[PDB]
Amino acid sequence: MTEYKLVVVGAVGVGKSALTIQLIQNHFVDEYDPTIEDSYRKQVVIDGETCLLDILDTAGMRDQYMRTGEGFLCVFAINNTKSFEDIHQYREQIKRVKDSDDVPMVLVGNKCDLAARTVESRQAQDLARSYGIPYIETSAKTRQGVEDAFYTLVREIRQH
Ligand SMILES: Nc1nc2c(ncn2[C@@H]2O[C@H](COP(=O)(O)OP(=O)(O)NP(=O)(O)O)[C@@H](O)[C@H]2O)c(=O)[nH]1
Ligand SMILES: [Ca+2]
Ligand SMILES: [Mg+2]
Ligand SMILES: [Mg+2]
Ligand SMILES: [Mg+2]
Repeated sequence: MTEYKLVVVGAVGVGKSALTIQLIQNHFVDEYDPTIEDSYRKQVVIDGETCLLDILDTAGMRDQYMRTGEGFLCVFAINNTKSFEDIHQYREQIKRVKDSDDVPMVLVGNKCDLAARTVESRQAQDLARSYGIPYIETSAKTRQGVEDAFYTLVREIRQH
């Protein structure tokens, strides 16, 4: 069937792994185990299309793995201002590995269940707008926005 290769990138501890594991395995990872490079594959129906999702969960080396990616979830945490500022460097890395200024991407503000917010929605909306991509908030803990974020990325890949 149709295969979509997604890559999740972003600063250490923003919740890349928890998001991917919530989507794929339907539980929340409470502990912190730094990732080297993990991949997940799951058959899912997205907008009536049966497809194979391959998701590369990267470390916050990353270059070669990222090269095959068709779309990128650029994740920061809403209680981590520095992770948000880092998004610029992640986007540049993506532009380099894909050798393109037109790569499917979705900006993700994770940990939206937490209250120590230092990145306001409008600030992230603005960044996403500058890149010409959607901004979506998520919580790997409550599941809020998780399916939306990943499926939106699939929908962005289909637009390119
Ligand atoms: N409350 C809350 N905690 C979260 C959320 N997502 C991740 N966390 C917590 O934040 C920590 C780091 O998450 P993790 O998924 O390991 O982050 P990472 O971005 O994959 N880290 P790395 O870059 O090292 O691989 C964990 O303790 C996890 O439970 C979220 O949406 N809400
Ligand atoms: Ca758990
Ligand atoms: Mg991880
Ligand atoms: Mg290059
Ligand atoms: Mg502020």
